[PDB]
Amino acid sequence: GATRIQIALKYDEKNKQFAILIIQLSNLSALLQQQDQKVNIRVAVLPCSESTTCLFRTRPLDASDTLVFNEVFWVSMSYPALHQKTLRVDVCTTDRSHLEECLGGAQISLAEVCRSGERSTRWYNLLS
Repeated sequence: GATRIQIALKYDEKNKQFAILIIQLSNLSALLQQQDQKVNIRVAVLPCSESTTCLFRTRPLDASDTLVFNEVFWVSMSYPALHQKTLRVDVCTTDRSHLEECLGGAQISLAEVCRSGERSTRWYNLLS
């Protein structure tokens, strides 16, 4: 009975880059009941020593119960660096006045992301 988000993670050891694929949102009606405005996913690889490279946001999309973003984000970083990180995701919306409000999110540990490159696809509940 919670809004869920599916995300795929992968680390490229040889090229030293981390890939974050924001796939889709499910049951968004649980948080955004007043469906009507734009929605986007705010993503952060914390701690982030520099906003330009470890803080992202997907493109805006009209609210819907099931929403597909299929947006990928990259971060050049070492494995030891990645291994200590936390991925923070939040679903936010903007009303006609340009006011933003984040309705819920989750903190995902990245300590299980494979240095060898295997891609992990999982669902996470976004709590309010």
